Amino acid sequence: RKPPKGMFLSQEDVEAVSANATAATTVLRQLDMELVSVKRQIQNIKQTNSALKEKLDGGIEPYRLPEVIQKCNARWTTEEQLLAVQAIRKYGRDFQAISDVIGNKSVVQVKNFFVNYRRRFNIDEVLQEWEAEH
Amino acid sequence: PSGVEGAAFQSRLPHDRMTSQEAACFPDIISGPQQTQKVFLFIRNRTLQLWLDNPKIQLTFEATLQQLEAPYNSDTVLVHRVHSYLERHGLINFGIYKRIKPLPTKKTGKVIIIGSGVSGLAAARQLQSFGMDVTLLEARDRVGGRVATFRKGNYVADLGAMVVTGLGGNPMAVVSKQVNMELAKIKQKCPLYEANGQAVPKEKDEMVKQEFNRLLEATSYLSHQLDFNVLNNKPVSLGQALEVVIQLQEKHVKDEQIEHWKKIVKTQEELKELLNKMVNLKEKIKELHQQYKEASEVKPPRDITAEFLVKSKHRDLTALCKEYDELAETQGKLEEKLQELEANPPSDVYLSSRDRQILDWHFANLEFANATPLSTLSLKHWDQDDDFEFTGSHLTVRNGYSCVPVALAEGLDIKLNTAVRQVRYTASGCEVIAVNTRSTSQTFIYKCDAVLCTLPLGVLKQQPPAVQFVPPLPEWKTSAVQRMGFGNLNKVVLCFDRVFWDPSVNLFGHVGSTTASRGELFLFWNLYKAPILLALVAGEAAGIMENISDDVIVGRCLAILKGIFGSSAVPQPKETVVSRWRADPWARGSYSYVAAGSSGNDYDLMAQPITPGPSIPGAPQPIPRLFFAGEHTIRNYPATVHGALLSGLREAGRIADQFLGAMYTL
Ligand SMILES: Cc1cc2nc3c(=O)[nH]c(=O)nc-3n(C[C@H](O)[C@H](O)[C@H](O)COP(=O)(O)OP(=O)(O)OC[C@H]3O[C@@H](n4cnc5c(N)ncnc54)[C@H](O)[C@@H]3O)c2cc1C
Repeated sequence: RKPPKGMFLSQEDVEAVSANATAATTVLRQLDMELVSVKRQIQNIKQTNSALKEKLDGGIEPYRLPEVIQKCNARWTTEEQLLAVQAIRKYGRDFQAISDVIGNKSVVQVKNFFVNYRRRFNIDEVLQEWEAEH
Repeated sequence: PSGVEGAAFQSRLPHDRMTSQEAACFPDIISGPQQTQKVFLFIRNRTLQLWLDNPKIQLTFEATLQQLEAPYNSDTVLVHRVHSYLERHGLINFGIYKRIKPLPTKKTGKVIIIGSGVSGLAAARQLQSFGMDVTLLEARDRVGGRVATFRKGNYVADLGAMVVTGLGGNPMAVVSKQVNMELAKIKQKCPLYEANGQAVPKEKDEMVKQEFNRLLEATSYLSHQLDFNVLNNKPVSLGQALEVVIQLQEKHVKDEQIEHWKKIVKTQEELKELLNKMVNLKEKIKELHQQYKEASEVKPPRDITAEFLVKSKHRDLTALCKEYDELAETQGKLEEKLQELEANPPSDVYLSSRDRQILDWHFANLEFANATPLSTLSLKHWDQDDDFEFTGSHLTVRNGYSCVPVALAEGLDIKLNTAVRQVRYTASGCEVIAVNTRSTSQTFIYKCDAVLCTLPLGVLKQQPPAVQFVPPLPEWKTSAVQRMGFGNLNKVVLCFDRVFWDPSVNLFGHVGSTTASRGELFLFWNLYKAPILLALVAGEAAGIMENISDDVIVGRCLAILKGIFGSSAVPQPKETVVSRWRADPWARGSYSYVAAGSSGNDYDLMAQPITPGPSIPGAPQPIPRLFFAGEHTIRNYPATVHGALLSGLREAGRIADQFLGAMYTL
């Protein structure tokens, strides 16, 4: 059935350690070298990643923008309509990005915007200019 | 075990089933109906019980039939056959018992027994008990052979057999009641003392110990489950199979270290790609913040495109600051998952060089027990006799084992100082040519109907031979002599003026420096009333220590004992003795073992008696003339006294069946 618990002895392994006089000392020396190879290969990436860690020093704190905390409004000020069109030009269909730009429009209000104004700002035409810019 | 069934067990017989031997003598019964068999079995068991409950007096057929009840005592030929069978084969009325009916006036048949070892002496007493002319020839000046006992003053120390290996089923239990035997038990606890002379800590002991026993089980797994029993056309030894198992453990230790570090790197290399991604996002962020700064430097009022640019770049920046925050999330998980892996390293080593020496002691003990280097023991068969092992604590003979063979020798014609030089056996009879050990020219001739050869296997092995067989022993017998192992182990007796060891401790070990010298003085017994420390030499060491003077050897014993007990707690020894069993010519070693390429089946060959060719050609098949007993002939109890004793009983029964006939068959 099975060997003592913690003792390992595969059929395959026995054959491999008995196949000659020093198949014993061969296979165990391969592993002594296999280990030292992986051991230094560790300290290489340990050193490598130690540098890339220091290049991220400071984090991104000097590059972080404070909080814009405004309430999603109903009306489309002509300002807001124009911000929209240009956003559509740059972002295409990323309604979330477009919502974020305009600042006070829920993501549906943005989708809702597409359909009704589509005629008047040729939104079709605008996204043909997108995709062509990719 | 309770009742009649306890006597069956105590006689090494299954209470509820008829044996192969019993079927041979009682085929009518065993071929017959189930009822009759239970009758038989009970009669047998009861008759045994009776003998056992009082083994200091002959049990007669009358005495037996007397105590039997109905329905069992109805059939008296059945009860007579049973009592006769038992009596014959030494299951009852063996050893030293008081005869009711003094010996038959005259004798039938003449048998020469070579050697007064416990085998010989046991056989002799049985054959004389069966009215035959029995004469034993011993080369030594003393009986017992490999049951030696050193005596001087009040000091008494066995140089040969010492231990009764449990009384449960042991026929020496019966002899121990027939002779006064101061049988002291053995508390098994044995503390080990490394070369420095300081006990291995309890914790350590148990790892190595348990690992040892785990390694043995491992070899059995190799043998039976993986069928690893041949290698390069040579049979595998236990020694080899341990190295293989050990190497495979050392290999596995490394295999795991490899995959643990190989896991670290795969994580480390995920982190490398994450740090790169993060350094390049910090770059785009830095540049993109500058742009949004520049876009807000444009003071209003501004048209809607330059308003859009600020909003655009503001969105685009918080978008990239989302990512980088979600990558510093990921970074923190992988960074601790490394302190995880680098805190749980698998075992540094399989066994350290310190532990490996202690394990070597546990192997030397095994080499002591089997009386041979582990490289010689058969892997498949070394432990074959493990099932027939007796129950109960092991014991010593405190008054000296030689008390037993001496006791057996009483009332026997024994020719001491008589070295058998040649055994001739022919259709018509045997002549045995011996000499006097002292003046070797003075010759003796002995005519007899049959020879019983208890010559030790080491002697049977000698080349050129110490004894000549005429005609030569057949190919099949001489091969089995090559094949089987004869081992060796020596004892050193140290007699002191006072006890300087822990006297609640029977035995304690010493751990050697090397593998090479693991058996050298590796163990000491305090088992005696007096102040005597007995010191053991086993394994490969035993054979080499025979070429070293007693003084030197005593040197190394004291040296060790100083280490353990203090450099001025150990006096000089008053009296010292050193065995050399392999050198001793009437032994040529200690006792048998199952050598690689032998099996149990060779022990049965050793027992098989020899039948000579016919005198006149085309005349009928002769009788068997030359018989064999001894420790090396009993498959299930080799290398013991009880084994020898039992072999003796066996051959006596066989010889008697031959030359006195067997009235008990029907
Ligand atoms: C060191 C040691 C410790 C042991 N410890 C134990 C133990 O603890 N427990 C246990 O149960 N068993 C033990 N044994 C085993 C036991 O001692 C033997 O197995 C047993 O006594 C053998 O009896 P035997 O008759 O087969 O051979 P032996 O006892 O050797 O008897 C054979 C006789 O033949 C004689 N002989 C040899 N050559 C010639 C010749 N050419 N002519 C005439 N005679 C000859 C010998 O001198 C000897 O008396 C031990 C053996 C040894 C060596």
